[PDB]
Amino acid sequence: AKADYNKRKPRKFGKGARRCIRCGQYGPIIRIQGLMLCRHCFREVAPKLGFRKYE
Amino acid sequence: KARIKIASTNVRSLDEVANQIKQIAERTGVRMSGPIPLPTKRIRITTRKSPDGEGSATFDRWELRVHKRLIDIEADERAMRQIMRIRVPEDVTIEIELI
Amino acid sequence: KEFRYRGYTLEQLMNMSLEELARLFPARQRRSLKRGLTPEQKKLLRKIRLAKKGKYKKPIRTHCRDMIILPEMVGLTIYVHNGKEFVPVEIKPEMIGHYLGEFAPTRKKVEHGAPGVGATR
RNA sequence: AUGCCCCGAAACCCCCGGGCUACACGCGCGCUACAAUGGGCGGGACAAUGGGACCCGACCCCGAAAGGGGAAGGGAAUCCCCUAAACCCGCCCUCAGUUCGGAUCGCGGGCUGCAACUCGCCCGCGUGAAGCUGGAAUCCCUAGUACCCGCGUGUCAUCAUCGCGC
RNA sequence: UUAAUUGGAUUCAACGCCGGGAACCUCACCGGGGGCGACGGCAGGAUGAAGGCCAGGCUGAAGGUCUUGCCGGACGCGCCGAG
Ligand SMILES: [Zn+2]
Repeated sequence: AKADYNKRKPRKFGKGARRCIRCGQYGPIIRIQGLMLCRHCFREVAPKLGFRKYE
Repeated sequence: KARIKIASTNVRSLDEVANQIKQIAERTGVRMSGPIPLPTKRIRITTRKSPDGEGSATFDRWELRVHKRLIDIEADERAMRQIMRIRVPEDVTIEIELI
Repeated sequence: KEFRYRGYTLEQLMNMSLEELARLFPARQRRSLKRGLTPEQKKLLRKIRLAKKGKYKKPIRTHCRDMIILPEMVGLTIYVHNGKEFVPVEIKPEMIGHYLGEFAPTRKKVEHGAPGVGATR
Protein backbone atom coordinates (compact mmCIF):
# COMPACT_ATOMS: atom_id res chain seq x y z
CA ALA A 1 0.00 0.00 0.00
CA LYS A 2 1.82 3.07 -1.32
CA ALA A 3 1.12 6.74 -0.62
CA ASP A 4 1.63 7.83 -4.24
CA TYR A 5 -2.16 7.66 -4.57
CA ASN A 6 -4.65 9.61 -2.42
CA LYS A 7 -2.84 12.82 -3.49
CA ARG A 8 -4.41 15.66 -5.45
CA LYS A 9 -2.54 16.12 -8.71
CA PRO A 10 -1.06 19.59 -9.28
CA ARG A 11 -3.54 21.99 -10.86
CA LYS A 12 -2.77 25.44 -12.26
CA PHE A 13 -6.14 26.49 -13.70
CA GLY A 14 -9.83 25.65 -13.55
CA LYS A 15 -12.29 25.52 -10.69
CA GLY A 16 -10.05 22.98 -8.93
CA ALA A 17 -7.16 25.43 -8.47
CA ARG A 18 -8.97 27.90 -6.18
CA ARG A 19 -10.56 27.29 -2.78
CA CYS A 20 -12.10 29.45 -0.07
CA ILE A 21 -9.48 29.90 2.65
CA ARG A 22 -12.24 30.01 5.29
CA CYS A 23 -14.79 27.58 3.80
CA GLY A 24 -12.85 25.33 1.41
CA GLN A 25 -15.50 25.59 -1.32
CA TYR A 26 -14.80 25.32 -5.05
CA GLY A 27 -17.48 27.47 -6.69
CA PRO A 28 -18.02 31.23 -6.44
CA ILE A 29 -14.52 32.35 -5.43
CA ILE A 30 -13.97 36.11 -5.40
CA ARG A 31 -10.61 37.11 -6.91
CA ILE A 32 -11.30 40.83 -7.29
CA GLN A 33 -8.30 41.84 -5.14
CA GLY A 34 -6.87 38.46 -4.22
CA LEU A 35 -9.47 37.91 -1.50
CA MET A 36 -9.85 34.22 -2.40
CA LEU A 37 -13.06 34.25 -0.34
CA CYS A 38 -16.31 32.46 -1.13
CA ARG A 39 -19.36 34.57 -1.92
CA HIS A 40 -21.18 33.56 1.27
CA CYS A 41 -18.10 34.12 3.44
CA PHE A 42 -17.47 37.56 1.97
CA ARG A 43 -21.11 38.53 2.46
CA GLU A 44 -21.03 37.45 6.10
CA VAL A 45 -17.65 39.18 6.57
CA ALA A 46 -17.76 42.52 4.72
CA PRO A 47 -18.71 44.89 7.58
CA LYS A 48 -15.71 43.93 9.71
CA LEU A 49 -13.13 43.61 6.90
CA GLY A 50 -13.29 47.39 6.38
CA PHE A 51 -15.90 47.18 3.63
CA ARG A 52 -19.07 49.23 4.10
CA LYS A 53 -22.47 49.63 2.43
CA TYR A 54 -22.61 53.38 1.88
CA GLU A 55 -25.32 53.23 -0.81
CA LYS B 1 14.02 66.58 -3.26
CA ALA B 2 11.85 64.07 -1.36
CA ARG B 3 8.41 62.89 -2.46
CA ILE B 4 6.19 61.30 0.20
CA LYS B 5 2.98 59.40 -0.58
CA ILE B 6 0.63 58.71 2.33
CA ALA B 7 -2.49 56.56 1.97
CA SER B 8 -5.05 55.33 4.48
CA THR B 9 -8.60 54.10 4.96
CA ASN B 10 -9.25 56.81 7.59
CA VAL B 11 -9.52 60.45 6.57
CA ARG B 12 -8.88 61.59 10.14
CA SER B 13 -5.60 59.65 10.39
CA LEU B 14 -4.69 60.90 6.91
CA ASP B 15 -5.21 64.50 8.02
CA GLU B 16 -3.36 63.92 11.30
CA VAL B 17 -0.27 62.69 9.46
CA ALA B 18 -0.53 65.53 6.94
CA ASN B 19 -0.80 68.13 9.72
CA GLN B 20 2.17 66.61 11.54
CA ILE B 21 4.27 66.84 8.37
CA LYS B 22 3.12 70.42 7.79
CA GLN B 23 4.02 71.40 11.36
CA ILE B 24 7.45 69.80 11.00
CA ALA B 25 8.08 71.73 7.78
CA GLU B 26 6.87 75.00 9.31
CA ARG B 27 9.02 74.66 12.43
CA THR B 28 12.07 73.75 10.36
CA GLY B 29 11.37 76.73 8.09
CA VAL B 30 11.59 74.72 4.86
CA ARG B 31 9.18 75.55 2.04
CA MET B 32 6.61 72.78 1.60
CA SER B 33 4.24 71.95 -1.25
CA GLY B 34 0.69 71.61 0.01
CA PRO B 35 -0.91 68.17 0.34
CA ILE B 36 -2.18 67.01 -3.06
CA PRO B 37 -5.37 64.92 -2.60
CA LEU B 38 -5.23 62.18 -5.20
CA PRO B 39 -8.50 60.62 -6.39
CA THR B 40 -9.95 58.19 -3.87
CA LYS B 41 -9.80 54.50 -4.81
CA ARG B 42 -13.18 52.81 -4.33
CA ILE B 43 -13.13 49.00 -4.43
CA ARG B 44 -16.73 47.92 -5.02
CA ILE B 45 -17.88 44.29 -4.78
CA THR B 46 -21.47 43.34 -5.59
CA THR B 47 -22.65 40.07 -4.06
CA ARG B 48 -25.90 38.11 -4.13
CA LYS B 49 -27.57 38.19 -0.72
CA SER B 50 -29.25 34.79 -0.80
CA PRO B 51 -27.06 31.73 -0.10
CA ASP B 52 -29.44 29.71 -2.31
CA GLY B 53 -31.11 30.25 -5.67
CA GLU B 54 -34.71 30.53 -4.53
CA GLY B 55 -36.37 33.91 -4.14
CA SER B 56 -36.07 37.16 -6.05
CA ALA B 57 -32.45 38.09 -6.65
CA THR B 58 -31.11 40.81 -4.34
CA PHE B 59 -27.59 42.22 -4.24
CA ASP B 60 -25.46 44.20 -1.80
CA ARG B 61 -22.65 46.54 -2.88
CA TRP B 62 -19.78 46.53 -0.38
CA GLU B 63 -17.40 49.45 -0.93
CA LEU B 64 -13.93 50.04 0.54
CA ARG B 65 -12.52 53.56 0.12
CA VAL B 66 -8.80 54.36 0.24
CA HIS B 67 -7.66 58.00 0.36
CA LYS B 68 -4.29 59.25 -0.89
CA ARG B 69 -2.25 62.40 -0.27
CA LEU B 70 1.03 63.49 -1.85
CA ILE B 71 3.67 65.89 -0.51
CA ASP B 72 6.92 67.23 -1.97
CA ILE B 73 9.71 68.69 0.18
CA GLU B 74 13.35 69.71 -0.26
CA ALA B 75 15.76 67.36 1.48
CA ASP B 76 17.45 68.51 4.68
CA GLU B 77 19.12 66.72 7.58
CA ARG B 78 16.96 67.87 10.50
CA ALA B 79 13.78 67.94 8.41
CA MET B 80 14.27 64.41 7.10
CA ARG B 81 15.18 63.02 10.53
CA GLN B 82 12.03 64.58 11.99
CA ILE B 83 9.93 63.20 9.12
CA MET B 84 11.38 59.71 9.61
CA ARG B 85 10.42 60.20 13.27
CA ILE B 86 6.75 60.40 12.21
CA ARG B 87 4.06 58.55 14.14
CA VAL B 88 2.77 56.65 11.06
CA PRO B 89 -0.43 55.25 12.66
CA GLU B 90 -1.38 51.62 12.04
CA ASP B 91 -4.03 52.38 9.39
CA VAL B 92 -1.78 54.80 7.44
CA THR B 93 0.93 53.77 4.97
CA ILE B 94 3.85 56.07 4.12
CA GLU B 95 6.33 55.82 1.24
CA ILE B 96 9.37 58.08 0.88
CA GLU B 97 11.44 58.49 -2.28
CA LEU B 98 14.23 60.82 -3.40
CA ILE B 99 14.43 62.82 -6.63
CA LYS C 1 -9.75 3.96 -57.53
CA GLU C 2 -6.48 3.60 -55.65
CA PHE C 3 -6.37 5.43 -52.34
CA ARG C 4 -4.53 8.76 -52.44
CA TYR C 5 -4.13 11.46 -49.79
CA ARG C 6 -3.31 14.94 -51.11
CA GLY C 7 -1.96 13.14 -54.17
CA TYR C 8 0.24 10.70 -52.23
CA THR C 9 0.14 6.91 -52.13
CA LEU C 10 -0.05 4.87 -48.94
CA GLU C 11 3.53 3.67 -49.46
CA GLN C 12 4.66 7.28 -49.81
CA LEU C 13 2.87 8.08 -46.55
CA MET C 14 4.64 5.11 -44.94
CA ASN C 15 8.03 6.44 -46.06
CA MET C 16 7.10 9.99 -45.02
CA SER C 17 8.16 11.51 -41.70
CA LEU C 18 6.07 12.97 -38.90
CA GLU C 19 6.69 16.61 -39.87
CA GLU C 20 5.62 16.08 -43.49
CA LEU C 21 2.53 14.18 -42.37
CA ALA C 22 1.64 17.04 -40.02
CA ARG C 23 2.11 19.43 -42.94
CA LEU C 24 -0.34 17.37 -44.99
CA PHE C 25 -2.81 17.13 -42.10
CA PRO C 26 -5.33 19.90 -41.32
CA ALA C 27 -4.48 22.75 -38.95
CA ARG C 28 -5.69 21.04 -35.77
CA GLN C 29 -3.81 17.79 -36.37
CA ARG C 30 -0.69 19.68 -37.46
CA ARG C 31 -0.74 21.75 -34.27
CA SER C 32 -1.26 18.65 -32.13
CA LEU C 33 1.63 16.81 -33.78
CA LYS C 34 3.89 19.86 -33.51
CA ARG C 35 3.10 20.25 -29.80
CA GLY C 36 3.81 16.53 -29.36
CA LEU C 37 2.23 13.38 -28.00
CA THR C 38 1.22 12.84 -24.39
CA PRO C 39 2.92 10.05 -22.40
CA GLU C 40 -0.15 7.84 -22.83
CA GLN C 41 -0.08 8.43 -26.59
CA LYS C 42 3.64 7.59 -26.65
CA LYS C 43 2.98 4.32 -24.82
CA LEU C 44 0.17 3.48 -27.24
CA LEU C 45 2.43 4.28 -30.20
CA ARG C 46 5.16 2.03 -28.81
CA LYS C 47 2.65 -0.79 -28.37
CA ILE C 48 1.34 -0.28 -31.91
CA ARG C 49 4.87 -0.32 -33.33
CA LEU C 50 5.59 -3.56 -31.47
CA ALA C 51 2.38 -5.08 -32.84
CA LYS C 52 3.31 -4.01 -36.38
CA LYS C 53 6.71 -5.65 -35.90
CA GLY C 54 4.67 -8.68 -34.85
CA LYS C 55 5.96 -9.21 -31.31
CA TYR C 56 2.70 -8.08 -29.62
CA LYS C 57 -0.07 -10.57 -30.42
CA LYS C 58 -2.38 -9.39 -27.63
CA PRO C 59 -5.32 -7.16 -28.62
CA ILE C 60 -4.55 -3.45 -28.42
CA ARG C 61 -6.73 -1.52 -25.96
CA THR C 62 -6.44 2.06 -24.75
CA HIS C 63 -8.27 5.08 -23.36
CA CYS C 64 -6.52 7.46 -25.80
CA ARG C 65 -9.64 8.87 -27.40
CA ASP C 66 -7.55 11.93 -28.36
CA MET C 67 -4.98 9.93 -30.35
CA ILE C 68 -4.66 10.95 -34.00
CA ILE C 69 -4.63 8.09 -36.49
CA LEU C 70 -1.41 7.72 -38.49
CA PRO C 71 -0.64 5.73 -41.66
CA GLU C 72 1.63 3.41 -39.66
CA MET C 73 -1.44 2.05 -37.81
CA VAL C 74 -3.51 1.33 -40.94
CA GLY C 75 -4.79 -2.24 -41.14
CA LEU C 76 -4.78 -2.95 -37.39
CA THR C 77 -7.66 -3.41 -34.96
CA ILE C 78 -7.59 -1.04 -31.98
CA TYR C 79 -10.04 -1.34 -29.09
CA VAL C 80 -11.00 2.21 -28.08
CA HIS C 81 -12.70 2.97 -24.77
CA ASN C 82 -16.08 4.69 -24.87
CA GLY C 83 -17.29 4.55 -21.25
CA LYS C 84 -18.37 0.92 -20.81
CA GLU C 85 -16.41 -1.31 -23.21
CA PHE C 86 -13.47 -1.07 -25.60
CA VAL C 87 -15.23 -0.93 -28.98
CA PRO C 88 -13.12 -2.48 -31.78
CA VAL C 89 -12.15 -0.23 -34.68
CA GLU C 90 -10.43 -1.56 -37.81
CA ILE C 91 -8.15 1.23 -39.03
CA LYS C 92 -8.72 1.64 -42.76
CA PRO C 93 -6.22 3.65 -44.83
CA GLU C 94 -8.76 6.45 -45.22
CA MET C 95 -9.16 7.22 -41.49
CA ILE C 96 -5.75 8.93 -41.46
CA GLY C 97 -5.87 12.37 -39.88
CA HIS C 98 -8.93 11.69 -37.70
CA TYR C 99 -9.02 11.25 -33.94
CA LEU C 100 -9.18 7.72 -32.55
CA GLY C 101 -12.32 8.61 -30.58
CA GLU C 102 -14.47 9.53 -33.59
CA PHE C 103 -15.23 5.84 -34.31
CA ALA C 104 -16.19 4.81 -30.75
CA PRO C 105 -19.47 6.63 -30.05
CA THR C 106 -20.19 7.19 -26.37
CA ARG C 107 -23.97 7.73 -26.46
CA LYS C 108 -26.74 5.51 -27.82
CA LYS C 109 -29.26 6.30 -30.54
CA VAL C 110 -32.55 7.34 -28.93
CA GLU C 111 -35.98 6.03 -29.92
CA HIS C 112 -38.39 8.36 -28.14
CA GLY C 113 -41.43 6.83 -26.48
CA ALA C 114 -44.77 8.37 -25.64
CA PRO C 115 -44.68 11.66 -23.69
CA GLY C 116 -45.13 11.48 -19.94
CA VAL C 117 -47.84 12.98 -17.78
CA GLY C 118 -45.95 16.26 -17.38
CA ALA C 119 -44.90 16.62 -21.02
CA THR C 120 -47.62 19.20 -21.76
CA ARG C 121 -49.78 21.54 -19.70
C1' A D 1 -21.63 24.97 11.93
C1' U D 2 -24.75 21.35 13.87
C1' G D 3 -28.65 17.08 16.67
C1' C D 4 -30.39 12.25 15.18
C1' C D 5 -29.98 8.15 11.55
C1' C D 6 -26.66 5.63 8.19
C1' C D 7 -21.48 3.80 5.30
C1' G D 8 -17.09 3.24 7.82
C1' A D 9 -13.03 -0.21 4.28
C1' A D 10 -17.74 1.21 2.23
C1' A D 11 -21.34 6.02 0.65
C1' C D 12 -14.04 7.46 2.83
C1' C D 13 -9.70 9.14 -0.28
C1' C D 14 -6.98 9.55 -5.46
C1' C D 15 -6.31 8.06 -11.58
C1' C D 16 -7.76 7.49 -16.42
C1' G D 17 -12.53 7.27 -19.82
C1' G D 18 -17.76 8.75 -20.25
C1' G D 19 -22.23 11.93 -18.60
C1' C D 20 -24.30 16.56 -16.81
C1' U D 21 -23.90 19.06 -24.09
C1' A D 22 -28.87 13.03 -25.72
C1' C D 23 -33.94 14.92 -28.63
C1' A D 24 -40.73 12.77 -32.02
C1' C D 25 -42.40 16.90 -28.49
C1' G D 26 -44.90 21.29 -24.40
C1' C D 27 -43.18 26.03 -21.69
C1' G D 28 -40.19 30.78 -19.57
C1' C D 29 -36.81 34.59 -20.48
C1' G D 30 -33.71 36.59 -24.64
C1' C D 31 -30.71 37.42 -29.56
C1' U D 32 -31.38 37.86 -34.77
C1' A D 33 -35.03 39.04 -38.46
C1' C D 34 -39.10 39.53 -41.35
C1' A D 35 -36.47 45.89 -44.80
C1' A D 36 -36.26 52.25 -47.60
C1' U D 37 -38.04 55.02 -40.15
C1' G D 38 -33.27 50.34 -44.96
C1' G D 39 -28.51 46.71 -46.92
C1' G D 40 -23.57 47.49 -49.01
C1' C D 41 -19.09 50.47 -50.13
C1' G D 42 -15.45 54.81 -49.23
C1' G D 43 -14.95 59.06 -45.95
C1' G D 44 -16.07 62.52 -41.27
C1' A D 45 -17.10 63.16 -35.74
C1' C D 46 -18.25 62.87 -30.00
C1' A D 47 -18.01 59.38 -24.05
C1' A D 48 -18.20 57.29 -19.35
C1' U D 49 -17.63 53.44 -15.68
C1' G D 50 -13.79 50.16 -14.42
C1' G D 51 -9.05 46.70 -14.74
C1' G D 52 -3.74 45.60 -15.20
C1' A D 53 2.51 40.85 -12.40
C1' C D 54 3.67 34.58 -15.05
C1' C D 55 -0.62 40.93 -15.93
C1' C D 56 -1.90 45.30 -19.36
C1' G D 57 1.17 45.97 -23.19
C1' A D 58 2.24 51.37 -26.54
C1' C D 59 6.02 51.07 -30.65
C1' C D 60 8.58 48.52 -34.90
C1' C D 61 8.89 44.10 -38.46
C1' C D 62 5.83 39.69 -40.86
C1' G D 63 0.87 38.12 -42.73
C1' A D 64 -5.00 38.90 -46.94
C1' A D 65 -7.78 37.81 -41.93
C1' A D 66 -7.47 35.18 -37.56
C1' G D 67 -2.88 35.53 -35.73
C1' G D 68 2.89 35.32 -35.13
C1' G D 69 8.45 37.75 -33.46
C1' G D 70 11.07 41.58 -30.66
C1' A D 71 9.86 45.10 -27.15
C1' A D 72 9.43 50.96 -24.27
C1' G D 73 6.40 52.08 -20.21
C1' G D 74 3.28 50.82 -16.06
C1' G D 75 2.28 47.98 -8.54
C1' A D 76 -0.76 53.32 -11.47
C1' A D 77 -3.97 61.11 -11.95
C1' U D 78 2.67 59.47 -15.02
C1' C D 79 2.01 53.53 -19.28
C1' C D 80 -1.86 50.56 -21.37
C1' C D 81 -6.60 48.44 -22.03
C1' C D 82 -8.90 53.10 -25.36
C1' U D 83 -9.24 57.22 -31.94
C1' A D 84 -16.98 52.98 -29.43
C1' A D 85 -21.76 52.62 -31.83
C1' A D 86 -26.10 54.86 -32.85
C1' C D 87 -25.01 59.71 -35.96
C1' C D 88 -23.32 62.84 -40.57
C1' C D 89 -21.63 63.23 -45.84
C1' G D 90 -20.97 60.85 -51.29
C1' C D 91 -22.13 56.45 -54.60
C1' C D 92 -25.01 51.56 -55.81
C1' C D 93 -29.45 48.90 -54.81
C1' U D 94 -35.86 50.60 -55.85
C1' C D 95 -40.34 47.17 -52.92
C1' A D 96 -38.15 42.14 -54.67
C1' G D 97 -37.83 35.99 -50.38
C1' U D 98 -34.46 40.93 -53.18
C1' U D 99 -27.42 43.37 -52.88
C1' C D 100 -33.46 41.67 -47.00
C1' G D 101 -32.80 37.51 -43.45
C1' G D 102 -28.09 34.62 -41.92
C1' A D 103 -29.88 29.50 -39.92
C1' U D 104 -27.38 24.67 -42.13
C1' C D 105 -23.27 21.96 -44.12
C1' G D 106 -17.84 21.45 -47.42
C1' C D 107 -12.74 22.70 -47.77
C1' G D 108 -8.64 25.22 -45.69
C1' G D 109 -5.72 28.51 -41.85
C1' G D 110 -5.09 29.75 -36.36
C1' C D 111 -5.49 30.50 -30.61
C1' U D 112 -6.03 28.75 -25.48
C1' G D 113 -5.16 24.56 -22.99
C1' C D 114 -1.24 18.43 -20.36
C1' A D 115 -5.91 17.08 -23.52
C1' A D 116 -10.30 20.21 -28.46
C1' C D 117 -13.95 13.54 -31.35
C1' U D 118 -17.93 13.34 -27.89
C1' C D 119 -17.55 18.85 -26.26
C1' G D 120 -14.11 25.01 -27.11
C1' C D 121 -13.43 30.13 -29.65
C1' C D 122 -11.61 32.90 -34.16
C1' C D 123 -10.69 33.54 -39.56
C1' G D 124 -11.10 33.14 -45.92
C1' C D 125 -13.88 31.14 -49.80
C1' G D 126 -18.46 28.26 -51.17
C1' U D 127 -24.41 27.13 -50.37
C1' G D 128 -28.24 29.95 -48.68
C1' A D 129 -33.40 27.30 -44.16
C1' A D 130 -37.98 29.47 -42.01
C1' G D 131 -39.42 34.60 -41.82
C1' C D 132 -43.09 39.70 -46.00
C1' U D 133 -45.67 42.54 -38.97
C1' G D 134 -47.87 37.81 -35.63
C1' G D 135 -55.20 35.07 -32.77
C1' A D 136 -56.78 34.51 -27.87
C1' A D 137 -53.89 36.55 -24.25
C1' U D 138 -50.01 39.10 -21.92
C1' C D 139 -45.31 42.37 -20.01
C1' C D 140 -42.16 47.09 -18.51
C1' C D 141 -42.28 52.19 -17.96
C1' U D 142 -44.12 59.13 -15.22
C1' A D 143 -38.09 62.68 -17.14
C1' G D 144 -32.33 62.36 -18.60
C1' U D 145 -37.25 58.21 -17.23
C1' A D 146 -39.08 54.79 -21.48
C1' C D 147 -37.17 53.36 -26.32
C1' C D 148 -32.78 52.83 -29.41
C1' C D 149 -26.71 52.55 -29.41
C1' G D 150 -22.48 50.64 -27.97
C1' C D 151 -18.48 49.89 -23.81
C1' G D 152 -16.40 48.27 -18.59
C1' U D 153 -16.27 44.49 -15.12
C1' G D 154 -17.84 39.02 -12.39
C1' U D 155 -17.30 34.44 -14.01
C1' C D 156 -11.72 33.19 -17.26
C1' A D 157 -5.86 28.90 -19.54
C1' U D 158 -10.00 29.77 -23.88
C1' C D 159 -15.27 30.85 -24.25
C1' A D 160 -20.92 36.30 -22.79
C1' U D 161 -26.90 36.23 -26.86
C1' C D 162 -25.77 36.27 -19.05
C1' G D 163 -25.57 39.43 -13.84
C1' C D 164 -23.90 43.95 -12.01
C1' G D 165 -22.54 48.93 -13.93
C1' C D 166 -21.09 52.95 -17.56
C1' U E 1 -33.64 8.06 -23.95
C1' U E 2 -29.54 6.05 -21.59
C1' A E 3 -24.77 3.45 -17.77
C1' A E 4 -25.41 7.90 -16.17
C1' U E 5 -27.84 11.62 -18.85
C1' U E 6 -26.16 13.69 -10.58
C1' G E 7 -29.34 17.09 -7.58
C1' G E 8 -32.36 21.61 -5.42
C1' A E 9 -36.56 25.11 -6.97
C1' U E 10 -43.16 24.68 -9.84
C1' U E 11 -48.68 31.00 -9.34
C1' C E 12 -47.25 35.93 -7.93
C1' A E 13 -42.31 34.64 -4.47
C1' A E 14 -39.80 27.68 -9.90
C1' C E 15 -37.42 27.90 -15.26
C1' G E 16 -29.50 33.26 -18.19
C1' C E 17 -31.82 30.69 -10.47
C1' C E 18 -28.44 27.67 -6.84
C1' G E 19 -23.51 34.08 -9.15
C1' G E 20 -24.86 26.78 -12.38
C1' G E 21 -20.46 30.55 -19.46
C1' A E 22 -19.35 21.94 -16.25
C1' A E 23 -13.25 19.22 -22.05
C1' C E 24 -9.68 17.62 -17.17
C1' C E 25 -10.69 19.48 -11.91
C1' U E 26 -15.59 21.49 -10.34
C1' C E 27 -18.66 16.35 -9.45
C1' A E 28 -22.43 15.21 -6.06
C1' C E 29 -23.89 10.55 -11.80
C1' C E 30 -21.81 6.09 -14.71
C1' G E 31 -17.66 1.50 -16.18
C1' G E 32 -12.94 0.32 -14.10
C1' G E 33 -8.35 0.57 -11.09
C1' G E 34 -5.82 1.69 -6.81
C1' G E 35 -5.34 3.34 -1.97
C1' C E 36 -6.30 4.95 4.65
C1' G E 37 -8.81 2.39 10.95
C1' A E 38 -5.72 7.79 15.62
C1' C E 39 -5.93 5.09 20.28
C1' G E 40 -6.43 0.27 23.21
C1' G E 41 -6.37 -5.57 22.89
C1' C E 42 -5.93 -11.12 20.03
C1' A E 43 -1.89 -14.33 16.86
C1' G E 44 2.35 -14.31 14.29
C1' G E 45 7.68 -11.36 14.69
C1' A E 46 13.84 -9.61 15.45
C1' U E 47 17.12 -17.06 13.21
C1' G E 48 12.48 -11.33 10.33
C1' A E 49 7.42 -6.28 11.25
C1' A E 50 5.21 -2.20 8.74
C1' G E 51 7.31 -0.36 4.50
C1' G E 52 11.15 -0.08 -1.24
C1' C E 53 12.80 -1.47 -5.38
C1' C E 54 16.35 -3.27 -10.91
C1' A E 55 14.36 -6.25 -14.82
C1' G E 56 9.57 -8.22 -16.97
C1' G E 57 3.69 -10.64 -16.72
C1' C E 58 -1.48 -8.87 -15.46
C1' U E 59 -2.91 -3.91 -16.82
C1' G E 60 -5.75 1.57 -20.57
C1' A E 61 -1.01 2.87 -17.53
C1' A E 62 0.80 1.63 -12.88
C1' G E 63 6.37 -2.98 -7.12
C1' G E 64 -1.53 -1.98 -7.26
C1' U E 65 -0.50 -7.52 -7.44
C1' C E 66 2.58 -11.36 -9.57
C1' U E 67 8.36 -14.62 -11.38
C1' U E 68 13.81 -12.75 -9.78
C1' G E 69 16.20 -11.67 -5.86
C1' C E 70 17.94 -7.82 -2.89
C1' C E 71 17.17 -2.98 1.07
C1' G E 72 13.88 -2.56 6.49
C1' G E 73 15.51 -3.46 10.80
C1' A E 74 10.03 -3.18 14.98
C1' C E 75 6.11 -3.51 14.35
C1' G E 76 0.52 -5.52 14.35
C1' C E 77 -6.69 -4.23 9.93
C1' G E 78 -5.17 -10.88 9.38
C1' C E 79 -9.26 -10.03 13.59
C1' C E 80 -12.35 -7.29 18.46
C1' G E 81 -13.77 -2.17 20.07
C1' A E 82 -13.29 2.75 18.85
C1' G E 83 -12.00 6.54 15.29
ZN1 LIG F 1 -16.22 30.24 1.84
